[PDB]
Order: sequence, then C-alpha cells, then structure tokens
Amino acid sequence: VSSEFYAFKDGKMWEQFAGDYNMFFGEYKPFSITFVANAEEPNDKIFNT
Amino acid sequence: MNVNEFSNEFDVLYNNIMSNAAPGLNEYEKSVLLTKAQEEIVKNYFEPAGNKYGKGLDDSPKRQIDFSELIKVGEGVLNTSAPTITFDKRAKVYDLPADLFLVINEAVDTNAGTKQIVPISYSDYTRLMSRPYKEPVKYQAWRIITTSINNISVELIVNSNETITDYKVRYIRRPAPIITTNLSSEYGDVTINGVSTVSECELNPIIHSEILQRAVELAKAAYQGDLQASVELGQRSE
Repeated sequence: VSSEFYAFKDGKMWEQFAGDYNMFFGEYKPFSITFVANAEEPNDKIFNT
Repeated sequence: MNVNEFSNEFDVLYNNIMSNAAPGLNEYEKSVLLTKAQEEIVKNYFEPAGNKYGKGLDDSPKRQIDFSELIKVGEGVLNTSAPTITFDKRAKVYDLPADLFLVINEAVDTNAGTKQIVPISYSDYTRLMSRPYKEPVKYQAWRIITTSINNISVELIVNSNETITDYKVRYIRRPAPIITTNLSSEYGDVTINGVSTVSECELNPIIHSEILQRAVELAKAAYQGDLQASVELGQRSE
C-alpha cells in the first residue's frame, strides 16, 4: 500500500518490516541457516570446530 | 591443584588459550590423558636416563620431593596357603603388597639379624650357584621372583640355619587415577583404572605442572594424528 508492505492475518493488518526483530504477528519465531560441509569429499574427515 | 584446576588449565594450554581453536576434549578424554601422563612422568623421573637431567629417584632434592608421597613401607605375607614349587630348596615364598609399582628397598629380619635383600638377576644366580658354598654374604639375602598369580611372589633365599621372622618392603605406591568429573554421569560405564568417580592426584604438588604439560603434549600429539608425532611422543612412555 503506497511505499510500505502490509500483511493481513487473523482479522488485523500487520505492517511488515516495522516491528522488533524475530517477532512475527506477536510471536517469536527462530532463525537458522543450514549448510553442507563437504570439502575433499572422497576423504573421510573428523569435523571439529 | 584440585581436579577442577587440572581440567580448567588444560584448556588454557591445549585449547589455544581457551579459544575453542583446537579440537576440544571431553572430560573422560582429559582424565585418560592425565592418568597416562602421570604414569609416564613417574616412569621417566624414576629412571635417570628417561628424563632430561640424567637424574633418578634420589639423585637431587627435586627428585626426592617428587616421589615423596608415593613411597610406602609394607610387610610381605608368607605364602604358605598355596603349596607351590620353589626353584630353590631354602626359598620361603612371600607375597608383596597389591598396590606395588617399583621396589627400592627390602629387608628381612632373621634370628641372626636383619639382612638387606639384594634382588639377584638370573645370571648372577647361576654364577653364584656354581661355587662351593652357595650362600649370601653374612649381611645380605637374595631374592628372585617365582610363580605369581594376580600378585607378586618372591622367593627369599636367606642363608641356611636361619629363619625369617619379618620381611619389610619399601616401594613406590601405584598412583591413583586423575579424574575431573563423575564419569558415570554422562559416560555409561567407563573407568580409568576401575574407579568411576572424582579422583584427585595422590602426588606432591611439585610435579602437577609436569603432569599437566605432559597431558597437553599427549593430547596435541594424539589429535595431530601424524604417525611421526605418535611414535615420537611414544618414546617417553617408558
């Protein structure tokens, strides 16, 4: 709407990208990032740190 | 240093100044490495050729204070319960203490008098038994090890016409393990030397630094995984 992004859930309008971090619709949701670690993949490695 | 200090200070040395930069050891692994390190330190500082100074048990004040809390005096018990066979006709079998690591002085109290025991090698026994008399000198007795079952059995070859009334043994007691936590709490049934609970160091604080440094070196070698490092630091295992 104009120069701002909005969302509608549970009968209320939620302005996006304006609240506190990691708070979706008043609830805290976690964040994560997964990445495969395969360097020199024929070799067997002990993953340490 | 309490066990908590051995664990906390392993990570100021092994783990790149507690930076989690090196691999990371559990408390069971640290306990195992500390136990192995203390055994290695005892063995190296006992033999003069095993350390860097060429000095053995009683060759300097530092060495005397190192083994001060291991030296124990105990009596041998006659092994008359088991009617075994002795290699010498006049050998009275005696059982030694169970917590025995290295013997350094033995004496036998006879009716004639106290006699210092000489641990006689298998060559000297054959040499001295090829002669006319075949008895020790007036102020000494011989000792050779015999058939032993889950213990240490010694034949005391004292001169004939004499009876043994006592047998005192001064030895280095077997060190107790170093354990930094109750192993059963997180690791199922792992024991270091049969004890699963916290075990402090039974040694003088003077060599605690030596033991910790040796443990750190052993950890770094076991983790570098090179065969060369393992065989190089395996030299000092004796």
